[PDB]
Amino acid sequence: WSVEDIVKGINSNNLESQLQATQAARKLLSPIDNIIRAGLIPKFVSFLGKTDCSPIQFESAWALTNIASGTSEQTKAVVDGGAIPAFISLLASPHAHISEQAVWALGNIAGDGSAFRDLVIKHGAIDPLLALLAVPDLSTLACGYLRNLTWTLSNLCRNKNPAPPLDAVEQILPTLVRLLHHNDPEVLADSCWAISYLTDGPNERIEMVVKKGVVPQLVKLLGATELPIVTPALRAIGNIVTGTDEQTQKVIDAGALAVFPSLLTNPKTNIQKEATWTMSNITAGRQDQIQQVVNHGLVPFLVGVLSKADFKTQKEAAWAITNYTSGGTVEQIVYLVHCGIIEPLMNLLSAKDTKIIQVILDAISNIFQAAEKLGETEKLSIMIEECGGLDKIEALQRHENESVYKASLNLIEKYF
Amino acid sequence: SQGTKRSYEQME
Repeated sequence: WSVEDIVKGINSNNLESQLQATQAARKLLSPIDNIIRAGLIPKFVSFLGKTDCSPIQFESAWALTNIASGTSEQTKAVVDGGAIPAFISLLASPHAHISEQAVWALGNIAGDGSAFRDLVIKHGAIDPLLALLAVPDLSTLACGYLRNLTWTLSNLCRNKNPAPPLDAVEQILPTLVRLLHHNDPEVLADSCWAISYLTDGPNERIEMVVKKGVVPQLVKLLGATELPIVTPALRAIGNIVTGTDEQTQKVIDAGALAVFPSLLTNPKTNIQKEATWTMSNITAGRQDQIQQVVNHGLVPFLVGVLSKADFKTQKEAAWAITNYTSGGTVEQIVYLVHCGIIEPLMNLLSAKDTKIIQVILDAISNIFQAAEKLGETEKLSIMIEECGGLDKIEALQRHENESVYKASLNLIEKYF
Repeated sequence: SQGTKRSYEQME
């Protein structure tokens, strides 16, 4: 059918003519702006309310879904046509397949931006969504249905500027925790992504998540074999340990450190980098937390990463080392030196990156302060020289950056 | 003293 044929059929008072026409509009979309120009979107939306005719409900939801998956102008056309409250009403439809259409549709809309997300929320989509997931047995739900429900929830958690409303996140979180105990890889992935979004903010957002008791299950998922599961699990854990010392402690007490020998040696670059990033924030913690890194035998792994990884992962390793030397005890620093930290640290002093130079110089300064309390400054000096460190530190006196030439000047005058 | 916490956006 062409546009005009459909318009006539949809605008008739014959229900089956309306159904036939909507079926035709479905297959065409399966000329969007000509459909919109004819004003067919409000017709589709009104057809969603024909409870006595589930076939035309299905056909309309489908049509509205296609148009919504297009450009922003078309998505807002679908939205300003009123698809959001209409779809929300269909979440509790006695027709399961219709309810599923509404879930998927609300998912795409909410995943466009914070504005549409909050619109979906403010029309009250969360309660009926959570009601659908409140069943005693999740296996009673279609696997596609369950996946769509999970994906929709994560979109309601996604995006900042602004972050989702606190009450919304509060209502959603316990359901996300339960979904973390599911066995479907895709359900687990999206649930972990949802958690990663919520922990990507101020400590208050982290505290909400951590207080729900989600950390032990995250740590378990960290050890999964499926990369699409490990990646957001690691991100979520990583976000959490950016917080307070006690929030970081709960990650440690969950046994997360035991997974990191495999994470730090994972062949996938991204996993290595974010695991090292995660370690850097743990060594930014207290002395007792640093000691836990030691006891798990992770220091040689960090030394390994600093030596044999891609440069940006090396930078994260340099952060882990400097954070280690800033909060660590003299004893912890001695052990660090025995793991052979000096040479790979010196090798990176020639990097063209100003930030890593500042970071490494800070580590060197901290290690010297430890050597001083040992009365071993000369030996540390001789050690740094014998691995090419002195030549690099001196060259850094003619560096353009103020923090760099000040620090390197200080080190030279002070120990060399 | 103590080390520096860096958020995900602070890393990248």
